[PDB]
Amino acid sequence: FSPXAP
Amino acid sequence: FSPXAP
Amino acid sequence: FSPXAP
Amino acid sequence: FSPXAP
Amino acid sequence: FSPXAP
Amino acid sequence: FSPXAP
Amino acid sequence: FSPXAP
Amino acid sequence: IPTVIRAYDIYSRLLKDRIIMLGSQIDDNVANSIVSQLLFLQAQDSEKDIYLYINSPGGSVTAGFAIYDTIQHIKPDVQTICIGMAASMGSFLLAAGAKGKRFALPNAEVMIHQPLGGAQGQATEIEIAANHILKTREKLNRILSERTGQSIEKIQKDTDRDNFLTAEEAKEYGLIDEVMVP
Amino acid sequence: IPTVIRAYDIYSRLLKDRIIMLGSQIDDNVANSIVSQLLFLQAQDSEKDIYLYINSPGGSVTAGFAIYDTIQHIKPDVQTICIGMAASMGSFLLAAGAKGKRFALPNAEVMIHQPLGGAQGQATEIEIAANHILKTREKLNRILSERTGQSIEKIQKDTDRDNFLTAEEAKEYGLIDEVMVP
Amino acid sequence: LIPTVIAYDIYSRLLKDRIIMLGSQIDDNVANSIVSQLLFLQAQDSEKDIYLYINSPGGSVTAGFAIYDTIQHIKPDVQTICIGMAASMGSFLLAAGAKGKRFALPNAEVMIHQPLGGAQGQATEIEIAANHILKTREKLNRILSERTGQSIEKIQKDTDRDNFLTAEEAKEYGLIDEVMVPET
Amino acid sequence: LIPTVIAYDIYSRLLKDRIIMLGSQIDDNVANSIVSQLLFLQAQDSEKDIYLYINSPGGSVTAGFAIYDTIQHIKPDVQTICIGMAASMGSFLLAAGAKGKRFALPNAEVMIHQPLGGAQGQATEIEIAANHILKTREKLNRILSERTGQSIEKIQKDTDRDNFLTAEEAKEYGLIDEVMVP
Amino acid sequence: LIPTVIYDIYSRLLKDRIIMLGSQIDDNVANSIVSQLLFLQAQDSEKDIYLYINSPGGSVTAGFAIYDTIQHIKPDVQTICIGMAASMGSFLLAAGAKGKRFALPNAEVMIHQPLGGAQGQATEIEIAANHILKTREKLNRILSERTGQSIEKIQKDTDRDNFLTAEEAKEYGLIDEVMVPE
Amino acid sequence: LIPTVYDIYSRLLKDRIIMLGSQIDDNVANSIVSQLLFLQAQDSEKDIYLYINSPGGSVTAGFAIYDTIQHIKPDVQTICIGMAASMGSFLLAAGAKGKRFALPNAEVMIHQPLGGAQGQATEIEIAANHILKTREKLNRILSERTGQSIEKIQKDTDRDNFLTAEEAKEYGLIDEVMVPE
Amino acid sequence: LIPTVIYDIYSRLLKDRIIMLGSQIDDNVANSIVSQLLFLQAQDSEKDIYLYINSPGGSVTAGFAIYDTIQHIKPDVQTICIGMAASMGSFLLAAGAKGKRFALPNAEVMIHQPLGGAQGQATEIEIAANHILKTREKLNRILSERTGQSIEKIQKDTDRDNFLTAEEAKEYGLIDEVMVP
Amino acid sequence: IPTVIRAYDIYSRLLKDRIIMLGSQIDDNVANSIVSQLLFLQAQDSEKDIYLYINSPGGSVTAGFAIYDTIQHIKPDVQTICIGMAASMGSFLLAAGAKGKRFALPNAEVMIHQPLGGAQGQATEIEIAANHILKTREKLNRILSERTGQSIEKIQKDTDRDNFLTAEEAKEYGLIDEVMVP
Amino acid sequence: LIPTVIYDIYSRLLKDRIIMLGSQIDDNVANSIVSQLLFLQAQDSEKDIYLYINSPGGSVTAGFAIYDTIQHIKPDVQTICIGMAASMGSFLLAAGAKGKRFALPNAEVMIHQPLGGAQGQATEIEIAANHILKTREKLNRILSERTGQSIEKIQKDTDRDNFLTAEEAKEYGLIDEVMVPE
Amino acid sequence: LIPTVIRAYDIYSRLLKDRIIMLGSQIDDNVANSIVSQLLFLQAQDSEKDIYLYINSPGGSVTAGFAIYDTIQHIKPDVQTICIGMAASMGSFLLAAGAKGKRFALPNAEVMIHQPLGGAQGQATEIEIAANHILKTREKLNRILSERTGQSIEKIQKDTDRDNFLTAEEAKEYGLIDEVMVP
Amino acid sequence: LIPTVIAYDIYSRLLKDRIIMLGSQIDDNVANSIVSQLLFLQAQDSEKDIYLYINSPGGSVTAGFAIYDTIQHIKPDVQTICIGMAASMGSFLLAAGAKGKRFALPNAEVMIHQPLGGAQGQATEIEIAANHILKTREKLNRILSERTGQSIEKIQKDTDRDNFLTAEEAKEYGLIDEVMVPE
Repeated sequence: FSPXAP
Repeated sequence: FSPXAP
Repeated sequence: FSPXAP
Repeated sequence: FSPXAP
Repeated sequence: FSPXAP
Repeated sequence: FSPXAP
Repeated sequence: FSPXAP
Repeated sequence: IPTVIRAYDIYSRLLKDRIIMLGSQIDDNVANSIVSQLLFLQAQDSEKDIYLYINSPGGSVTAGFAIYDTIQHIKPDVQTICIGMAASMGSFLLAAGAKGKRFALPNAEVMIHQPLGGAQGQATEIEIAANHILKTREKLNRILSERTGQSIEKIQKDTDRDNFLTAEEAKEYGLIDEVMVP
Repeated sequence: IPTVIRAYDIYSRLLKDRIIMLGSQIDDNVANSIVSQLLFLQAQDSEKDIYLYINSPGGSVTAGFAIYDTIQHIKPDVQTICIGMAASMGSFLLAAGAKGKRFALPNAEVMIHQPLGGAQGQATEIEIAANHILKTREKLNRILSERTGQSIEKIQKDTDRDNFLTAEEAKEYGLIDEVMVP
Repeated sequence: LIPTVIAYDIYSRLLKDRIIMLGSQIDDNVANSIVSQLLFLQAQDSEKDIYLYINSPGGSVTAGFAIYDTIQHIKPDVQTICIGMAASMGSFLLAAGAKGKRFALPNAEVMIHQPLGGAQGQATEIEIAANHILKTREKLNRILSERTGQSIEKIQKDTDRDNFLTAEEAKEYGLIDEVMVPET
Repeated sequence: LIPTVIAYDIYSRLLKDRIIMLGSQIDDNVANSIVSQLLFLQAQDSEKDIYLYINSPGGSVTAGFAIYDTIQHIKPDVQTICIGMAASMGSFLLAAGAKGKRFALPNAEVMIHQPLGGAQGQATEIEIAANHILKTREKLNRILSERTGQSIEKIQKDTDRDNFLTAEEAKEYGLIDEVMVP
Repeated sequence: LIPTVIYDIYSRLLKDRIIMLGSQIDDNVANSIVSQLLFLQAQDSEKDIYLYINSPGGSVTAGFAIYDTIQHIKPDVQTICIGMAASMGSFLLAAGAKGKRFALPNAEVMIHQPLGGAQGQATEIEIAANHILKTREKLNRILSERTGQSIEKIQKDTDRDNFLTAEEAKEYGLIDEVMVPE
Repeated sequence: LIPTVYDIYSRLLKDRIIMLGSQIDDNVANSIVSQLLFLQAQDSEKDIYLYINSPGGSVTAGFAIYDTIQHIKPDVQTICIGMAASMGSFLLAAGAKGKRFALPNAEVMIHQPLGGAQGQATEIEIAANHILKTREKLNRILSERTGQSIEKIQKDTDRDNFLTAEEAKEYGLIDEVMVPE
Repeated sequence: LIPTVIYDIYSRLLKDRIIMLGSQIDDNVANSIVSQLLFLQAQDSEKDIYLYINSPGGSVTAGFAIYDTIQHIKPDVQTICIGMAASMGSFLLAAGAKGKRFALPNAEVMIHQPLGGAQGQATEIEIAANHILKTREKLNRILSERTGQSIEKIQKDTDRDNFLTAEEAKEYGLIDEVMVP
Repeated sequence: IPTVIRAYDIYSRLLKDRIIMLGSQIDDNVANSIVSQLLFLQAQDSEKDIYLYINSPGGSVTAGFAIYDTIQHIKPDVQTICIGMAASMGSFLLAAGAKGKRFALPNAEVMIHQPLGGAQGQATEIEIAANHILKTREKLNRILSERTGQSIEKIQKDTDRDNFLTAEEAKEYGLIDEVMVP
Repeated sequence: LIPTVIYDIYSRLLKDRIIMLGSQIDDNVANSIVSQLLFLQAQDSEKDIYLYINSPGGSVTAGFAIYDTIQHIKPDVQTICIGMAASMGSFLLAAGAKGKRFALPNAEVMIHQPLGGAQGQATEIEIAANHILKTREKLNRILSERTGQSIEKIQKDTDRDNFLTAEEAKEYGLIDEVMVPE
Repeated sequence: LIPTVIRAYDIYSRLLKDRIIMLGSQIDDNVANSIVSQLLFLQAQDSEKDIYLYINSPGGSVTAGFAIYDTIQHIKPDVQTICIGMAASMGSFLLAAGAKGKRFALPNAEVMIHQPLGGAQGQATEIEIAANHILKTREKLNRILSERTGQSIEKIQKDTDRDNFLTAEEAKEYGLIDEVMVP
Repeated sequence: LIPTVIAYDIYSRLLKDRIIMLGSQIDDNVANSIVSQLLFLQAQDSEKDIYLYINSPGGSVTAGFAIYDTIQHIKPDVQTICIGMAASMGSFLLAAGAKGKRFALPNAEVMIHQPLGGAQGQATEIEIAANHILKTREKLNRILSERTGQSIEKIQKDTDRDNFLTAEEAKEYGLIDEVMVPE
């Protein structure tokens, strides 16, 4: 899940 | 159940 | 239960 | 249980 | 069981 | 399943 | 299974 | 089961007035009891009517035939009254009552269908079992034809699957003579 | 079950005063007993009221109709008194009492809903079972319309899901005539 | 519940008129009861007929032979009447009634077949069990030959598999004497 | 074995002196028996007190209300005596005795709590079940408020979880009138 | 089979004011014992009753129904331990009239803390724990009164299963005498 | 064990052979669908061969396979070995016209769909209507694939109906009985 | 059925002061036997009672309820072993009035140490072990008194299942006589 | 599961071409796998379409929402293709595909209905569970309204009971964009 | 564990055109054997295949999948019975290329009629019976062709379990040679 | 089957290569052992780069949960938490345990908080010990949740008395997460 | 599934850095694995520390002693770290780590109690089983006395029932040397 998680 | 049975 | 039943 | 119940 | 019970 | 998926 | 399948 | 007051259970009290209650599945125990009751009542009085009340999903065909044959054998007329439901062998017994004296209550259900069974083992054993249940069905259909006035061919078609009848439809079919109205 | 002293179990002692207790699920056994009790009481006295006390979650519809049809058939008025709960076929029997003589105690619960059932097998078998339970529902709804004064359309809507009524609401609905106050 | 008549349960009331009901599977308990009833009835009256009503799928062969041997031993004639079904050891007992006094109702079923059993363990144990059930079958077949008038060879062939008979066929076979027809 | 006195079983002998023993879980069968006993005793004598001894962990709310409504309906006063334990619907029935005539023995336990139940199926079905049990709780709380003198708000808070009371605490709460001292 | 005398043997003993507690203590057993005690007091409020105890114990609340009934009634209740009195069984042994608590020489008496259970949310476990700890305080207090031992000593001596001979039970104050044979 | 050469089934898949040798459920359908899609992606023109020995199973799982067969560009030949019953016989009939085969001793069985319904009358009604619609859909497609009328399919599937390979050919479920050289 | 005489057969025997212990010894059986003994003493404090024993044993505490009642009441209780008296059954056989303990010739008597069990913490197991060892000491002591054998010999002879003939039981001091026909 | 030859199981080989197969009940394990596959595919290529093939009777709503939220979160369009059946949460995911890229094969079945669940315990606990599943239903209905263009009121009515749609009907309803014809 | 050679042992044998049928015949086993036969034909359409049989039999239709594949492919399939070939196992043994059917000296061959089962309506039992009787006719006809025995003799000899030695199987025509050791 | 991607990785192992840990099940000792091992491995590989813990879990063992919790707080890297689907009970506790500013939920994710569950059977004294233990466990959970959310201990106690279901947005308002991850 | 890193399963990857994970009930299988791991690590390097992570409700005493005796036998120091819970034989092994190198994370639970078992049969058999478990308890208490510095009498009293300790209490008791606090 990026950005920002990765 | 009479009449007629008894 | 009377009256009235019995 | 009496008295009083009977 | 008497005496003493009955 | 292409066209169109792939 | 051929002929004919393959 | 309540007692009434001589001290009788309620079913025994009804049996004193020549009423037999068939209120369960039909098995050998139930058939043995009903047969014994019919024989007792005939011995007490060979002329007075007997009343068989039926609320039954059916059961054993041979047990059912023990009752059926006893009904036809004894001298007294046996009236049949369907309350609730008469299904399968239950509906067969309903139809077995004295002609003119087969009744159903207005919301009673009657169901007719083909016999059920099973078979396991060698091909030859399955063949024997199949032939047996097909003969059993022919026997039931023949008697039901005689008792209803419907053809064997029509009974065969109408029992291929579960066939639910209202009391009025059962009367039209010839399974009963009258709907017992309040 | 206690005995009272003639030596009667408590239920048999109540039956002597024309009281029938329906305090369980409705199945064939229970229906057979209740039917037998109703017939016995009519034979004893064709004019005096019978009192049917109902605390029941319901049960078999056909067993229920055995009781229903017997109530309507016999000459005596059958008063119905709901204590605790009358649900499903139990509430149907409550509504079946003599008009003006259907009661509930103040904290008694009445529940109405559509019939329940089940079917497994071939499409055609499922079709037969579906048609049967839909006809059963139509029959229940029609009678409930006659007994309550509500339209068939309203009964259909109000029984689509479990519908719990207070005694007072059951009276407003037409399922009973009076809430029996102390 | 078994109903009461007036105080007799219905079966006890029938026993008073010398009627015995065999309305179940045949096991040791049932045989013990039937044997006791037969002995009681003989003691009451050694000359009057007894009536044995049979609706039974059969059961234990040894229990069946307790009944069979008691029937043949006592002085009174034992009439047999098949209602519903007499299968296996049930049909054997039907055939065991006094000659001329074996009946079936018209829609009654009679079934004859070879005895059933089971054996597990060492080869020698299986051999013993096999020899035992084969001897049991020979004994049943021999007696059935005597009671029906059919040859042993024919009984053997006709009982190899389940063989279902109508009342009328049972009469033709010699298992019963008469089909009990309704007057009506 | 339940002992015999001379021929009465011990409970039947107590029933002769207008004592009813509620010594089990409350279900439909138990309620039917208790209701029948109450009706029998009123019919025997409409003026003399009845004594209901309670040792019960509770049970069905509707079965409990069958008993409750019968107590309030009949003419005789029903004294309640808690021996051992009165929990849940058991404590509700203890509180339902005639005012001034509700007792507990000194080491008896009384427990009050909210009703328990279950719901399974579609969202709408769960909603119906939730609404029903919440209405049932409101009804119980209202009556318990009337019988104890406590506010509905306090009853709600005090029954949120299992709440165990001594006999003395039950008296202070208003569930009973007196601790029966030796 | 329980033998008959010309009464079943227990009923014959009850005629001479002997009650047999020969099983686990549950609600059914307590209801019977309580009923027997009340019956015997009603027959004769002055003559001693004899309670024979061979019991591994059971329900504490059921036990307290019996205990409170013993203390309530006018007659002295003698207790005699035969075989074993454990847990709530030993509590009831100690509850007999002072001077009239006995054990046979090879009888076993066992004392220990109450057993129970708790499942669910932390708050629920807390309520259950507080309840069983209060129950233990109540038992210990009464046992202190009945034996002459301190509450602190009872607490220590019941921490685990503690088996006593008849002679040790006498030294402890649970019984008054070991019943020696002539 | 399944022998290795590739496991034997994977080795056959390399030559565009798919083996349906079990009850039809969602897992089996997912595998067969994936195999069909893979084979089309490898070569959109070459025939695929679906060998069928199956007592049938889930109708919806069966339709996942059926619709995938009709969707992809390659012809899918069907060969019944042993038995094709119920949804298995439906899939046999779904092969490319002219390229549906059964071995001489293979059994084909046709019958109506099976199911269940429990609950309120209204719920039973919904379930009944659903399975009756499902049967209409099966019968319609089987009519198109065999040349038999809908009325005849309805009558012939009322109960279990066992066909020889030769009878299956006469019925229009297959095109040829595959005889040995 | 238990047959009737005109009493059920056991009740008819109880009328002649015969008690039948024909099962496992549990609390129910002990309560019945104790009640019978008390009833018979109340009827007649001087006439002998006869306790027939065919029992594989059972609960030690239930057994001691019977034992202590026998020793407490005024009448002599004769014991007769038919079939088998094992474990607590053989203890009760030995508990009959001295000179009036019998076994039929083919009756079996078996003596052994008490059986039990324990689960939980070490300290709980210790308590259970101490309890059953004390129970065994109590049984052995009384059996020493009733037979004339030393405690040391009883301990050794009950370490495992020890089966005795009627004649051996007499030699051991468990009974006084073999009842010959 | 067959292997293709680098050695891939057939599903892994399809995943290489950005195809995810949802061919089972939706539970936490399945959702975790699908979510992981979606995240992997986005990381591999943030611009190319993903294809989610759906043959599923549904399952856990929360597991379903893990997949739903991941679909909406990632940059690539997710095409949805119903083969066989998409029921309950399966049909919700079908409708969740990129607008214009939701497909069903012609004989595929789509079924929509209200969420199912269960609740046991105290009144208050049942209330909490009921409120939760009613909120869950509102959330599902709102999103389904947004994804189909149907009103919330119509979605509510059309999901009250099991509602089976053909592919063509699903397109008319707005659950898919096209029936994929051969 | 199945040992490995440097292949699992069965795969190593398959490399030399040996197939092992060492279990009950079901759909899984048939699918594997059929696949092996097809693979071996594709590798080399002229070289013999060797089918080793140690099997109690199983599914008739699974057996026919194997049978028809053997007859269809170009290579000769030799059959070798080790241990036991019973029922459908003995049918497959007889199905090997003429002149190339073997049994080891202590191998057992058993022939008998097919086994099955049927439950339900008379009509359903009839269909099942007809099906298994047709299946038996088909097996008997082919076995007649493969052995040279008449259909009438096969029918009689398979009525019950019929155990043959290897030598008897050769005399019967089920195999061509007993494979004796050098 | 769990699919493979191509080095040949199962999908979870492929995610672990990018510092993503999936907590997609009930929390027991086995799951905790795996997650703890993954956290330690990732710290050893790189003590500075963020880790991402994806949570879809109904909860489970409190002690297993604390093995994970204490490992998160011990290691140097920030652990981001992302709730997908559901975080209930100890699952919601771990969600709240992520690095401040880096706790997320997807918009339709469910978060549920409640008091710990357990059981005890036996002697009064044993029940007392078990009760004291679970009440201390609850105090410990509530205190930490107070620190992580900014809510008072008294409010946490009241709000966890029964099952309390929160939307992602409500979880943010409560202080259990920092942001709803919007598309 | 246990993830893979690149080819090692995660536990095997930790074992490469001399970390052993005891994350389950202690039975013969687990003991055999742990013993084998300890022996392998000593053979690789007889001087470098080993790290034993413990999250365990305990289990078999004899299996536990297989691990204990192996720890004391080998040349390397074995550090012990309690995460989550160390109960019963688990807490015994925690205390068995090299002096100065026994740790617990701050929210870890440690529980001590007396051994559990069972006995069925003849009085003499029950006596033998009772004597055996009492001897086993004496042996455990003696060693725990040596490892903690507490008297045997105090250990006996404190293990009579289930006794739950916080990490800080475990340190005060002498079961561990330090609470491992986070930076």
